[PDB]
Amino acid sequence: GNAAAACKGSEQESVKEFLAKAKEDFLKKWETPSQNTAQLDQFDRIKTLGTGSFGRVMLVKHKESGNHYAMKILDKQKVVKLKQIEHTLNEKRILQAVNFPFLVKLEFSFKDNSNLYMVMEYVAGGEMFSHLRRIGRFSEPHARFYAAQIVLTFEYLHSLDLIYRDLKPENLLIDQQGYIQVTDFGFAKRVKGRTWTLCGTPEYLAPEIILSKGYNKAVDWWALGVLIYEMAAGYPPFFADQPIQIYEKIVSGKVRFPSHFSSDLKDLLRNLLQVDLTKRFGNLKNGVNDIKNHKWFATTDWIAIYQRKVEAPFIPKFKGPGDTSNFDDYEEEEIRVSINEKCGKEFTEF
Amino acid sequence: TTYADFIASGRTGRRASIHD
Ligand SMILES: Nc1ncnc2c1ncn2[C@@H]1O[C@H](COP(=O)(O)OP(=O)(O)NP(=O)(O)O)[C@@H](O)[C@H]1O
Ligand SMILES: *C(=O)CCCCCCCCCCCCC
Ligand SMILES: [Mg+2]
Ligand SMILES: [Mg+2]
Repeated sequence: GNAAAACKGSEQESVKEFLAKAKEDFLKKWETPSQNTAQLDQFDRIKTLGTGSFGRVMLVKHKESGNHYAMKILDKQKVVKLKQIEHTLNEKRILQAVNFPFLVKLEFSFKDNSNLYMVMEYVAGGEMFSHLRRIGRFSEPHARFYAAQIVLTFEYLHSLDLIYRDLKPENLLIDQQGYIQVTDFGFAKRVKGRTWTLCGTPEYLAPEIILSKGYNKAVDWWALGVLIYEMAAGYPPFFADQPIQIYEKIVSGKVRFPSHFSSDLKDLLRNLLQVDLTKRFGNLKNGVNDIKNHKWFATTDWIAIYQRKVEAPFIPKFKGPGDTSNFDDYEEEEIRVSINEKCGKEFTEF
Repeated sequence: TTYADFIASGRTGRRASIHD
């Protein structure tokens, strides 16, 4: 990072080496995944941090160490009913294999008769979503600090042939240093060609997903455009009461910007929210560098962000260990584990 | 205002992922 500051572009061979070694590390774990590294009775379940279609994420306390973690619980029967087996196997296989400063760490995983469990580091600062809705919008420098972390994270993930496919503020957690931790690998997939699954979150879907066209990692760059817009405006570029109305707006690709957006921000967004794939930033000959070298990012020290050396725009409140003040309350429900093994064959590799 | 239109809309809370 001194060389990148001293001579822009001079770091490119070193970044290439970093990524090559990162892929070696990833592939070892991808090829031989960790399995069965804890069990349910090792944790006290404290409070729900969020609910989803297949289960919930709970704050737990590891009994033996006293450490807090966030445990994602997935009901096997529902996963099977909704035809999400492969997605759930992808989620765990990928999350246990990655290693990057802005990706949540998976510490343990296991299954029992009823459920799958993924035990992650607890990121106590809450969802970006909560802070964004409360404050209204982020200033451009604040939005840019977060956006830079996502750019680097996608550079990392895409280099491993991974597509993320659910970027949104609800899946971005703020840590105790004010940096992002990406959670929710439910739609992450390792794919070298194109893929076809309609998945994501409506506001963030690229037109090529919507139109059942086949698509590639460029959908993550589109989603970055939506995220930057939403962070800086306070509302998404395509919103309505119902997904059908949102989809109509996305495929028009007409986007209107708040009058307070800078010229550089509007230009970056026109290039990310580009319906034409031959024109979308992140998907051109120079790849991620078209984004990293854009005028809006001129003040961004990419390597300093990676090293977490940049002062964060804010640090969330922290009352002590196990504090959930930065999260909404959810209805609690007793975890019941059946006496019969459910869906054993389907989840053998988990 | 566009902000007022968003705040009055039905999708200002946490948004669930979708799939078919
Ligand atoms: N490591 C973590 N630390 C703290 N909170 C977390 C963590 N992981 C997830 N959460 C919270 O739990 C919520 C649900 O987790 P997530 O993995 O997004 O579930 P999901 O069921 O896949 N949701 P979605 O697919 O977005 O509808 C998140 O939105 C956060 O509020
Ligand atoms: C500084 O200029 C010296 C050369 C730096 C090379 C190491 C940097 C690796 C981190 C890059 C960011 C991650 C890319 C996904
Ligand atoms: Mg989520
Ligand atoms: Mg999900």
